[PDB]
Amino acid sequence: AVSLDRTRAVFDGSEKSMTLDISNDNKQLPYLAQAWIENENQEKIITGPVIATPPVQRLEPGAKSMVRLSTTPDISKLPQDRESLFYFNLREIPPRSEKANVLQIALQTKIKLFYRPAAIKTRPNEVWQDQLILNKVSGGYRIENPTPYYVTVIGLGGSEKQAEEGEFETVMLSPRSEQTVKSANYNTPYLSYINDYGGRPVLSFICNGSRCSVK
Amino acid sequence: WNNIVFYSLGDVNSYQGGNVVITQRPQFITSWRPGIATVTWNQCNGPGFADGFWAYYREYIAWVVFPKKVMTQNGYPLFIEVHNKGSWSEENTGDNDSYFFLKGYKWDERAFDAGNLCQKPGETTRLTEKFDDIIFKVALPADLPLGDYSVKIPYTSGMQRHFASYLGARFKIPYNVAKTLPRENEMLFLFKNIGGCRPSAQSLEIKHGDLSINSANNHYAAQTLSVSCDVPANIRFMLLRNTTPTYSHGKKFSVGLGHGWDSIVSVNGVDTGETTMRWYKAGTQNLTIGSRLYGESSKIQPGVLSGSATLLMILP
Amino acid sequence: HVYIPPCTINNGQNIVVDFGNINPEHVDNSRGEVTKTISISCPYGSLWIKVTGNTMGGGQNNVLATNITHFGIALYQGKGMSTPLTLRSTFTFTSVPFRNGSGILNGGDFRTTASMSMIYN
Amino acid sequence: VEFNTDVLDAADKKNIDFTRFSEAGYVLPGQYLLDVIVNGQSISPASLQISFVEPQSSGDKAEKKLPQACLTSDMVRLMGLTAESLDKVVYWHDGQCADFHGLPGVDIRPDTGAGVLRINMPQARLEYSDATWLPPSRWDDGIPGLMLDYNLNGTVSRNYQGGDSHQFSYNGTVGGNLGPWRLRADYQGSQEQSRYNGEKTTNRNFTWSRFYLFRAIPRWRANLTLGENNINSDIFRSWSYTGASLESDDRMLPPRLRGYAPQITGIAETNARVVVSQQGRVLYDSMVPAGPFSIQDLDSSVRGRLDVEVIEQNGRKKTFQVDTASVPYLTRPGQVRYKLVSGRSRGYGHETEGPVFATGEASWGLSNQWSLYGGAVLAGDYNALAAGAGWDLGVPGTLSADITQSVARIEGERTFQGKSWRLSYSKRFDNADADITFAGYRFSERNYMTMEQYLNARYRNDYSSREKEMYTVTLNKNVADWNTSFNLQYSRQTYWDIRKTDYYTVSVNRYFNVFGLQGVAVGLSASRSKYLGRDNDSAYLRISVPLGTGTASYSGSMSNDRYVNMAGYTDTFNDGLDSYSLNAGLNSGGGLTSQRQINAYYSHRSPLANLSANIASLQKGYTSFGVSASGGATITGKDAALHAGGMSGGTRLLVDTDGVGGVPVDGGQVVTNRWGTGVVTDISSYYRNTTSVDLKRLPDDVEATRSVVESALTEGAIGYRKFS
Amino acid sequence: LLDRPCHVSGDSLNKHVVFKTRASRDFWYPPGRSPTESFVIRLENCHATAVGKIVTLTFKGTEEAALPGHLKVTGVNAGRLGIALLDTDGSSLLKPGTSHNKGQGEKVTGNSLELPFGAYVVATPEALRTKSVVPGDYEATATFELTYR
Repeated sequence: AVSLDRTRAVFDGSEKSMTLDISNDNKQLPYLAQAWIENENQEKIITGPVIATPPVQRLEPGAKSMVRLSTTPDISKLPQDRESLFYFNLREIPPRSEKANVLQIALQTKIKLFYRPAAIKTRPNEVWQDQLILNKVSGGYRIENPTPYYVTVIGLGGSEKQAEEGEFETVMLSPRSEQTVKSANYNTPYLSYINDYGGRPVLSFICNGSRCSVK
Repeated sequence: WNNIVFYSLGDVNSYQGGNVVITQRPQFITSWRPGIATVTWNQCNGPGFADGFWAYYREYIAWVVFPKKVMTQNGYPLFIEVHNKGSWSEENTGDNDSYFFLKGYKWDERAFDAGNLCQKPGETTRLTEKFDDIIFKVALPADLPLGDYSVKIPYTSGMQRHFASYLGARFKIPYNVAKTLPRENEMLFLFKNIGGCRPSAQSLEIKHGDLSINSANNHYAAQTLSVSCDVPANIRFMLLRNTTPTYSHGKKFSVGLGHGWDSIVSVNGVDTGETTMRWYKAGTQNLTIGSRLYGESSKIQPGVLSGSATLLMILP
Repeated sequence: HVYIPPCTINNGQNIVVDFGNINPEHVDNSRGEVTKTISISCPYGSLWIKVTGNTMGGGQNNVLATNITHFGIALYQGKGMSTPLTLRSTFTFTSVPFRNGSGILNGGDFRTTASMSMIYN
Repeated sequence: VEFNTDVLDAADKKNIDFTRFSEAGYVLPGQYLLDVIVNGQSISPASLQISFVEPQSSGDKAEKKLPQACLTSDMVRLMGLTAESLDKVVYWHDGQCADFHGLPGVDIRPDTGAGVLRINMPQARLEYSDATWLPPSRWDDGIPGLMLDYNLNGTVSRNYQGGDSHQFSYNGTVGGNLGPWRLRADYQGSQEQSRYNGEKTTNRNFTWSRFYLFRAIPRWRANLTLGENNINSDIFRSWSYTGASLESDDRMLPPRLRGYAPQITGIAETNARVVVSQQGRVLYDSMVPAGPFSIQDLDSSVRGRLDVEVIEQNGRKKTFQVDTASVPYLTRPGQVRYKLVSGRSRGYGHETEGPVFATGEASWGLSNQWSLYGGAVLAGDYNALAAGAGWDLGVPGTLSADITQSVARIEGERTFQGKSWRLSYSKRFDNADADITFAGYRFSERNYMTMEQYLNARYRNDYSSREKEMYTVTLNKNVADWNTSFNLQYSRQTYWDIRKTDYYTVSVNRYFNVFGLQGVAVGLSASRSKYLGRDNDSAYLRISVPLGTGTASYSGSMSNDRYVNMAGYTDTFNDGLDSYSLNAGLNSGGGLTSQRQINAYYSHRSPLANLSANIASLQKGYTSFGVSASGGATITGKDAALHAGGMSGGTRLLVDTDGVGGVPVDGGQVVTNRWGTGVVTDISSYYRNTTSVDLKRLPDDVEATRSVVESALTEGAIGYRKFS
Repeated sequence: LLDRPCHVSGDSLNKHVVFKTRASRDFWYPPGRSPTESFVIRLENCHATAVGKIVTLTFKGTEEAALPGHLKVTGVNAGRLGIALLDTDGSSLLKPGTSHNKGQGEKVTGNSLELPFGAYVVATPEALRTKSVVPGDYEATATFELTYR
């Protein structure tokens, strides 16, 4: 299996390249980690702003290897005041069988990458979600973002247990825009969100009428 | 039989030494005066009186013994050496607390004289005998302060008589009983010093800060000393040995610091220990005592350095 | 002597435990203990190693603190997790994260400072 | 194994033909940040980036390419590869692949996953280049600048009578390097500054001891020194000279090949690896090839025996013992050591001349533990030709000989012929650890002479004291559970027709602990100068018991009516900014004179300049209050600096910055001053020195990004290291 | 292992079952049916009610113009044979590019989660009425994509 070291990919605009180690856990048959890049609107793109080092590379069983990503001038010519979304993928292919009617099983793990520019770079201890405003709408809730960073809400509850246990559809939202997600009415909302590395904290809010602020 | 009767001299003389510097040698004459004498040691196992009716032969051996080393009021020794031999017969130079004078000039004479063979210690007599003088030079040490001095050298000058019973009896007095004689003679001589050659430091301390042992090799530790005088001489430098050298490095005079860690001592660049420098005019010379602590035979030994280096100035 | 000598520490290099990038939430019975072998150059042993630093609450005495909560880095001597070390030749110590509790974790990338006090005889 | 080509990752053709490599380690191009290693050890930190392009120039029918790292010229200039023996690395353009198939035995493993790329090469034309001792191919020379290093003193002399005066012993060793050549000149000798009273001394001293110019030659491995210098005590006695001197120093070679040791022989059949431990420490472990193997990597600081066992591909091992000599002048077989001095002879003063000088000395090491040496003095009126050999017999001991015919003619009609001999003996580690490290048999005739007789007056009144047969055994025995190395020495100086003087001593250093911590070293000795009268003895007693912040010690000796003792109770403290000492004592001048005395010390090593204070005394209870300061400065370089530890004038690096107030450098704790330059001087020679930043004691105004950096001083050179 | 949640482990890495098919007995009579086989895939460190919060699985592949909703087969029967993948309930067909329904069918066995998958071959009706199926070796590729939030 293609073991991915951490749950997200983060790369700096002032740096030229960074390394991410991969490691296969198989014991007998070798696999190859091939890497390619697609954009936001799911079209294949070999040119563009991100140039990929390893498109096809193989690793022996019980070993480890890496994937480094670097820059083209198209990353310079896009706006540096907000993030952009694109994605790099890696799949393992097993060896083919000589027999007829063979269904080959290939697996891949999908993790997103966010581009942080040097001008709006964050320090590692920064809790940047300490400024979000909450607005009561009838029938659901509207996600509004005054920051240029991405916001994905998969949870809203009256406690911690209903926020992590309750069924809620995953949605992605672009910066400085809005969209409506259906939910019930709660007095003191506790919101779930995802950080850069995969930890699970919870935020506490206080509501003043119909507009709420972070406690 | 061999009975020994001792009788020591009783003279007191004075002399003015004048103005001296430390490397020059003031000559002094030790004149002999045939004066009064006092008997101090008697032993009787034979007869006491004799009327002179038997044939009796006599012998004579003189004894003037002065120490080379002498205690002063301030505690430093005077290393005095013998300048000339003359018409003497030198024997037993291996002693360090006493030199020894002996003189045989008359032998094979039989007497017909009546006298006192075993004498009591309480008598004084008449003395008339003229012989050659002695010449004396005083070597000043390395350290001496200025001013006036009244140094007293204790010396026992005497004249004994040897009487035995058979012809061809050559017998000498043993050394362990000869040094037990009392302090009879004194000499009131005076000296004046304005100050000659003396080192200004007189401490010789070697210390510094701290660093690791990986850079302890090819080290440097120097301390200089200035020597000043006003008389043209030929000075000689000698470093006296106090400790033991751990490992053999050949002909190099190394000063041990303890625990198997010695140190090479380089006097003004040349690693020799002893040097030779002469004087030219007024001014001063210097002795830079540098030291390399390279004594490691691939084994480190942590121990506190508390050595020493005693200096002394031998003059030729 | 008068000289209290420092021998050496990994021939004048910087000491950094390269762990790659792994998450602080793991099972406390087997983990990614990256083995580090540090040599010390002696001139000719008479040496003991003391590691100090800030610690967290409880009765455990083998973890140095970080700049953010719910994750620490634990140290043990030699190959094998049997004997831990109380907080020419060589000495081996491995740094591995150890966790005894669940809950909220705020922060994932880290850097640590470990002070090794070398007292000579 | 074969794989599935029909998975179709990209709908458009990526056209990099992804089906042929199904069974050579092809990493397709991009860039990496790994470091570089040769035969297991590292060279530089992981900051360099060497790229790799594919060999499209190779026109074949099989169409297979292998990505090798296209190494650029500057990193191969610092990798440790020689440039004069292999002229194949000099003709490639940077765009193509610099091939490695021309030299034999090199296989490349370009592993981008672990990132280390291990490469083996044969042991005949390599620079090993480990943790210390950088190769001579990459050198940063010194910047044009002047430098000084002082050590001041000064005291008060209070006596019971006469008067008072002061002393100011200020010396000085200036040095200026403009490019490679540096002048080491001593501008100050010794001085004096007195107080005013009724009796004046007022003597101003001046002399100049040694002026010389020197620079190391890395091609023929020597260091020529022109000016005032000194020769070692190999065969002849030492005297200061003036002129050139091509002397092979010991500091220019690596520390693990430092010293003399016999090489090991043997026949191998496969690639084995020799690992050896004397009593518990592994020193060298590497692979050695087949055939008549003879590795010359280390002849280090180990006295004797070691068990050479080889382990080949299956595991059987053979062992055999080798013997060592450990005589003070043996050399490495196959290498040259020489002393070629020329110029003119010096006298007593600085302005004293003499005859023309030319003295040659060399050494030659042949195989199977054979060695030659020889002195050749070619002059107009003095010819002393020396020749000798050295032998290692093994178990009974080692031998050496010295044949030397010295013929010369003095101008006062005196024909001079003379024959001298010398034998050297040694012994290896027995069961009771008895070792005779040196045993001389220097034999001199009635007509041997040194150069010192003609430069002085015609009357000399001394021939020499070292006239006839000598024997000097120096046994050192160590017994277990006591940690005692007791040593005895017996010397023999000779006279003619008057009594002989015989020096012989016995010393013992035992180790025990009574009511205290471990670390107590206590010594006892017995020395005695023999002749027929006055058996003069000499015995010293010294005990040292530490308590961490104190060391109780009494070092008393007694030769003849002179007994002393001490009462020291000081050591160093916790953080290290200052150091103190204090001692008591009592002397004995023979004639009932015994009174107290006091010696103390008061230092503080400030990072601008280290300084001390000293109160001392002597016999008749004096008082000498002093103040001493040391360190140096580097005036008129690119910028000025002042430091505090220097062994001579040189061997130190100066780290530079801009706009800082003060930052301490580790290993000596020197902070920078107001213009911001710091220089550490308590370091060694010919090693890879690294200087870092202290993270636990920095102020909150500056930030250090690049900590680790490298430098290169041979001796007397100043580095150049800027950090941001 | 607690690192990388909802991951495929080292024991269940290579699943391979060989289809026992013959053209004249299964793709010749109109009902186009052969026996259906079961597929087992377990996801370690993933929770039952928390499945939609972390991972959603969608099938990737090229769409067929004459038969919507199945996987591409190549060889001598390109466009003639189809592979229909079964859901956990065994009845609903999951089109390539459409996401998996969270809920029913999952088995919480310990700290892992069992997902019973299916794999099945379906013949083309135009090829069934015209009997154009030729016996021989058939090759196809499959790639399951897990979309992590």
